[PDB]
Amino acid sequence: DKTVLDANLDPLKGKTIGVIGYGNQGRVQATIMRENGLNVIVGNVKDKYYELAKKEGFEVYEIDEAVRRSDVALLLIPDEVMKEVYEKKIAPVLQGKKEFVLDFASGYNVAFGLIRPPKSVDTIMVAPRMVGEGIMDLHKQGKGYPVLLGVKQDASGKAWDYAKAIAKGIGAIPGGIAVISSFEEEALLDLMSEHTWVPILFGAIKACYDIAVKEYGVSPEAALLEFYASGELAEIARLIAEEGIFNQMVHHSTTSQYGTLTRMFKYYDVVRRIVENEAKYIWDGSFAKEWSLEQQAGYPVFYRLWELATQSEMAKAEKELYKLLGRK
Amino acid sequence: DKTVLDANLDPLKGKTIGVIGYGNQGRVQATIMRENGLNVIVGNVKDKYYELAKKEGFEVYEIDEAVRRSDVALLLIPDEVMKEVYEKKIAPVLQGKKEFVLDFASGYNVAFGLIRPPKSVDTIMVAPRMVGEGIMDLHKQGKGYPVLLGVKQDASGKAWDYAKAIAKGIGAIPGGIAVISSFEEEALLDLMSEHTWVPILFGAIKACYDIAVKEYGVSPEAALLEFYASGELAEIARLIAEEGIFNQMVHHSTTSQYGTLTRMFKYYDVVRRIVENEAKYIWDGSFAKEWSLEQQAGYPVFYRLWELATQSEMAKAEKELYKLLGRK
Amino acid sequence: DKTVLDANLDPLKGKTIGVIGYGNQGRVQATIMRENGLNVIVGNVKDKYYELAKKEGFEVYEIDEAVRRSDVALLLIPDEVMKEVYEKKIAPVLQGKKEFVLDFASGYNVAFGLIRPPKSVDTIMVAPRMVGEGIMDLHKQGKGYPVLLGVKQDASGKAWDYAKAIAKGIGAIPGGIAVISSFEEEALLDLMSEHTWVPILFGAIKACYDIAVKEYGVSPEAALLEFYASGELAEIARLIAEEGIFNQMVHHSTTSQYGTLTRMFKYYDVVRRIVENEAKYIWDGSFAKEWSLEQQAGYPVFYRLWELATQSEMAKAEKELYKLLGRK
Amino acid sequence: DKTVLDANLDPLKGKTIGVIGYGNQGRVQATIMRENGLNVIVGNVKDKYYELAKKEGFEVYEIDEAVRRSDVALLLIPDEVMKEVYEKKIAPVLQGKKEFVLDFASGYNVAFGLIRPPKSVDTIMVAPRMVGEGIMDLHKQGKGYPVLLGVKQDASGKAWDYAKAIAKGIGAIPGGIAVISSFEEEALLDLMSEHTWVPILFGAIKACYDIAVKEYGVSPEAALLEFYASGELAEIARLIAEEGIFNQMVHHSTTSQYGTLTRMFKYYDVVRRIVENEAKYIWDGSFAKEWSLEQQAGYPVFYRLWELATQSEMAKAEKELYKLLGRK
Ligand SMILES: NC(=O)C1=CN([C@@H]2O[C@H](COP(=O)(O)OP(=O)(O)OC[C@H]3O[C@@H](n4cnc5c(N)ncnc54)[C@H](O)[C@@H]3O)[C@@H](O)[C@H]2O)C=CC1
Ligand SMILES: NC(=O)C1=CN([C@@H]2O[C@H](COP(=O)(O)OP(=O)(O)OC[C@H]3O[C@@H](n4cnc5c(N)ncnc54)[C@H](O)[C@@H]3O)[C@@H](O)[C@H]2O)C=CC1
Ligand SMILES: NC(=O)C1=CN([C@@H]2O[C@H](COP(=O)(O)OP(=O)(O)OC[C@H]3O[C@@H](n4cnc5c(N)ncnc54)[C@H](O)[C@@H]3O)[C@@H](O)[C@H]2O)C=CC1
Ligand SMILES: O=C(O)C1(C(=O)O)CC1
Ligand SMILES: O=C(O)C1(C(=O)O)CC1
Ligand SMILES: O=C(O)C1(C(=O)O)CC1
Ligand SMILES: O=C(O)C1(C(=O)O)CC1
Ligand SMILES: [Mg+2]
Ligand SMILES: [Mg+2]
Ligand SMILES: [Mg+2]
Ligand SMILES: [Mg+2]
Ligand SMILES: [Mg+2]
Ligand SMILES: [Mg+2]
Ligand SMILES: [Mg+2]
Ligand SMILES: [Mg+2]
Repeated sequence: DKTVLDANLDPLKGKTIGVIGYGNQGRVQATIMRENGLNVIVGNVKDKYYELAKKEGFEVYEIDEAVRRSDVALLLIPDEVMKEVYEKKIAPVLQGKKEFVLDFASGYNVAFGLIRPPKSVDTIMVAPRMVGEGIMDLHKQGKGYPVLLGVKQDASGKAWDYAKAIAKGIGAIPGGIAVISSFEEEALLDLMSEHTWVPILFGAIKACYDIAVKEYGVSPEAALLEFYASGELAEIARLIAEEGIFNQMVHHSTTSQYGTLTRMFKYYDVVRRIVENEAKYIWDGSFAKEWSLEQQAGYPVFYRLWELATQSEMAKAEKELYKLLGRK
Repeated sequence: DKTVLDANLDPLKGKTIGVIGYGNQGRVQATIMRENGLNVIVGNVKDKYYELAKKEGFEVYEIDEAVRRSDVALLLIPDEVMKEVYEKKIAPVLQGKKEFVLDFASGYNVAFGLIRPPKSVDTIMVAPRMVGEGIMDLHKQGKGYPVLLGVKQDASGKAWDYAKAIAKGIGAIPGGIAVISSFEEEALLDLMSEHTWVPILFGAIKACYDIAVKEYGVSPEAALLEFYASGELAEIARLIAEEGIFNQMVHHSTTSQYGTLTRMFKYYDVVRRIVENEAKYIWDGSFAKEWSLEQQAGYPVFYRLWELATQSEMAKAEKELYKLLGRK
Repeated sequence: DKTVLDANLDPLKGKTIGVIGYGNQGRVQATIMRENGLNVIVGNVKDKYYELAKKEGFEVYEIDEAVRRSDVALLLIPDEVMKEVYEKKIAPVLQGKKEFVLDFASGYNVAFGLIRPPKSVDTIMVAPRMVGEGIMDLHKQGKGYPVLLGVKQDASGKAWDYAKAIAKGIGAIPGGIAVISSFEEEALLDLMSEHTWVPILFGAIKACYDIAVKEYGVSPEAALLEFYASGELAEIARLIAEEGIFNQMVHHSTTSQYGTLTRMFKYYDVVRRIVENEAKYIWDGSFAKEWSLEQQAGYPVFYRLWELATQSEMAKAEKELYKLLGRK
Repeated sequence: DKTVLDANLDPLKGKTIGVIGYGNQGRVQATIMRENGLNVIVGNVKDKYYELAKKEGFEVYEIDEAVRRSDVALLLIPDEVMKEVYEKKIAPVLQGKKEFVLDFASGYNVAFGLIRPPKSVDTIMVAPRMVGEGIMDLHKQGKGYPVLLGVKQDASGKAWDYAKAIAKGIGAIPGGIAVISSFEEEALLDLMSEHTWVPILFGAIKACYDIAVKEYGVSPEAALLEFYASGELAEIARLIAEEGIFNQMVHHSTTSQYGTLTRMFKYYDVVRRIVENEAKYIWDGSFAKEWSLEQQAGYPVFYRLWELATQSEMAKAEKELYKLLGRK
């Protein structure tokens, strides 16, 4: 199938590589690659992270100076401002090149056209799904992790083998796997989650609390303990990742199984409608517009919501409680 | 009636004129006027068009330098960015004047207040309805073409005679006609079309294709031939422009006449509702806001839609076919 | 694929052919075929067209006399009355034959069962999509045109090779193409257009006019100029036929592109519903019934609608105007 | 105003006139005109009416023979079959003429295009509103009556003076009046009544009966007496025609006035909607189609409804009663 379990490491040996950033990924992938036998460099904003980067023994010039030396570049930096940075400090230099290759972590800014490099650069993606620390929590085990790969532009007939070259350049396969996928799919996915089941879950919890308290005379403490103040959810998620989502439930009681299944098959249509709406909203590019404007206005809504959430009853009760249990 | 079939040419003889741009209109109208016995100049961004302009024998200074010399100016340039250009490079100079006159092709930026020149300048419009090449395709015939005229500000009691002076300064009347109309009407009209019957037409065609294929076992080729791959529509539009929209249908079969008329009178209310909605959306200024913001965000939606349209089935089939017929 | 770019001319050489009519197609296809090296004849109502036909040097007997001599027949005549004519003057003669072949331009009368020849005749279709004059406008260029082919009944195991034989007998391939398709598809298509996007377009235009005038108090002249009195639509249709429907819009302004695309994707569902309704109405045979009855009653509705359309405001204004521009 | 109170009698003196029919109008208008000093003739189906016509001293040839002799013709015959009769026995003869004039009582068959005489005949209407006997009930009083006039085609520049000539040729003005009006208006009106307030009235009466009987234990006799078996309605209608519709109610009780007015203003919208629907149904020509087909099928619905109405309870009770009162 489309999967790839291992590949070559040929095109990247003999060239220099441009690593932009020393954050979570940047540091991890960069240390990995240096340890994989390649000549690499770093570009970074000269701050605490730069201290740490030069600390770990990576020569770090300015951004553009790392792009002039390298024939490849990895932009391991945020999604919200990368645009301007590319416009000012990277586009000129890049125009000062002929054969180049650029790879990202996320496809947001590219899939939606906020960044359109020239046709003189093969354009690709390599994206994992962790938060980042798990990857050292796997590398010290000699394992490998799974990732997504994409190609946006090929001016060399070699974008894909460069893709797998990079892949093995970061220690994913062999040991994990590597999926090939457009930029579009990656963004669509990373957003659907952030828009569909996470917020639904949180709202459902909040509603259960509010109801139980204001309509059946219950104590906040008990509600919090039942719903999320206990690590129940964590164990469930672990068992899911290990055994399977459904096979997991065998370790539960029959009553739980019955209720869960019935209600699941009973509410599947509603959430389906919701998911359709949101995925459509995304495929078109509307959310990108919304978010970019919200940046351009001063993050007001962001602010007010961050306020309301914390000033809710549930949060205050959680505060009193976590204090009681010593949890910070 | 409000029409005007010919007028004078007095106020423009003895003055200099400022022509901003050498594109489609700029070149045509400018060559026309030079050939109409006037002293004119050109302002242009120094690029290929500037090469062509100085090629055809028009002294072309910088924009502001053409405004300092001229007592009139014609801004024959786009609608999406003209704002900034006026703010930086034209407003100062114009402030360095007392009696001036400015005329545009479109009323978008003025009707909605994105450009507010001083009360020391008579403000007007002169707009034709072609794409531009038809106008030489008429001038070499010695004909004249129809246009729209408007006045936004009059500080001379002469805005209108300047209007008709310009009109005859471009070779429209005598030979065509000249309508007088606010900036607002022009914009309203140029937008209603672009929002109402064009997109409806395209969507209807697309839907006919999709249906015929996916629900009655038809070949893409036949559908494309029937609907638009044939030049039927072109001949129909020509006959419309020549004889009249309805009188045109006499050259059709009775069956076609019957079905067309019945269905037309059957669906008139729906589209009427739609048109009402859109015209209202415009009269208020909302669309201008939408579009300006979409510029300020990075044209994401534009991008995604341009993608989806081309990646549709109909387009791919059209590709294979046009290839077969040799059509580029 | 199903297409055919060229084929043989064997079965038609050595036989006589029956051409019924000398109208648009009849004359064109007949002259073409005579010029393609075949023995042909004509049948016609003895009137002006008969004068013109015998003028151009085609021996023209009575209809039935041309069917007795020919082993093939092409019924190149209307769709509304052909029934009776076949019942009286053609069915008897045809019954006086054993091996025969009949081909039409349109599949209306056959697809719906208004004409059911015997099982002793291979039944087929050959239909182009022009209005007819374009085909000489292509033949004098030595080109070829596209057409649709169908087979309703085969009593010879040769209906298809007869089909392609005829095809090349009229000068379509090589130079154009030839699609194979049931009678049903042809009728369905020729009707969907006449019921879906043509009338919608006209109604939308009419509504735009009415609104702009009676709501914003604009001048009729300007509205007419913007919407259809200008040949804008013609150039657009030409560019469509040449480049492609979407690629066409590159020659427009970004504003137009944006509005058009958004609104297109915004109204696709409505027109889809409409098209579904009408196509269903057709597939069943209801429209044929409606139309046949309307013939049998005296064309009242036809009359009243032809009246209302012309007595509308838009038409009167168009009259005054076209008069002004010299357009007949 | 548009009214006409008297006019000339010039164009009809010196010519012959063609009177088709000797029914209600035919006899009345014909006798009137003969008595008005003109040379006239009659055409009639040779039956009892022909006996009566030749009885009263009118030479009566065959239809076509009366059209060959006359330069004018009046078609004073029904609306349901006149079509065929004109097609067979009148159109040929008429084609055997150059300057002719044709006038009707009703505009049904013309307004809807079921009859389209040549452009060599001025086409007009003259229609009264009685049932016909009232007109002698006025002529023996030396009065005059009101009528409607229309012109469909004028090939003489004299259609209107011929109109008024005819008008005075039948004894309407002076003494009554004469309104000018298209064929369309006449048909629209004569139908609206027959579709809107007559049937509504009858249905309301029927419903009142049914309700009163089946839901409040009332005797049929009393209901019939109250609603219509009494001549109340007749006196009311007379007073309406004499004094005015509203001024009429002064002769009623205050209670009646109050209830009537309140309920009238309370139900005006509903019936308005209904009337709109029906008038629209007519303006388009649909009803003509419906009726013509119902003729072509065998008058089934007509039959079944004529049955149901008479086999209703109300009718049987009316039978028993009218028998009791001696009313036939
Ligand atoms: N746990 C996470 O946050 C993960 C992030 N990603 C994606 O990877 C990229 C970010 O990953 P990380 O950098 O490791 O996490 P991070 O959010 O801590 O990024 C910090 C890095 O961004 C650079 N940076 C920040 N502001 C800058 C500025 N104004 N100018 C120049 N450089 C600036 C800094 O060099 C810094 O090292 C994004 O594309 C993100 O969508 C994907 C998987 C998980
Ligand atoms: N076919 C069409 O596009 C027609 C356009 N109009 C209107 O006329 C005006 C445009 O007419 P055209 O110039 O002939 O079409 P265009 O799209 O070819 O405009 C090109 C001209 O714009 C100037 N220009 C472009 N970018 C510039 C920049 N950054 N800075 C300075 N100058 C720049 C250039 O001098 C160039 O000559 C607009 O108001 C438009 O709405 C009206 C009728 C038809
Ligand atoms: N140009 C068009 O309108 C198109 C029409 N078609 C189809 O082709 C056929 C008609 O094409 P054309 O004849 O070229 O156009 P047409 O509509 O001008 O047909 C005129 C021909 O019909 C014959 N005709 C008319 N009335 C007759 C009668 N009472 N009795 C005997 N013959 C009579 C005449 O011989 C005359 O030559 C139809 O099936 C039509 O649906 C297909 C493509 C384009
Ligand atoms: O909510 C609980 O604690 C569970 C139960 O079955 O009682 C395990 C699911
Ligand atoms: O769609 C067609 O080709 C037309 C027909 O009447 O068949 C001309 C309209
Ligand atoms: O962009 C514009 O202004 C167009 C017009 O309506 O004239 C070409 C589409
Ligand atoms: O129905 C009646 O008899 C009337 C009354 O007022 O009682 C005259 C109207
Ligand atoms: Mg994310
Ligand atoms: Mg994620
Ligand atoms: Mg526009
Ligand atoms: Mg326009
Ligand atoms: Mg057709
Ligand atoms: Mg067609
Ligand atoms: Mg009547
Ligand atoms: Mg009446």
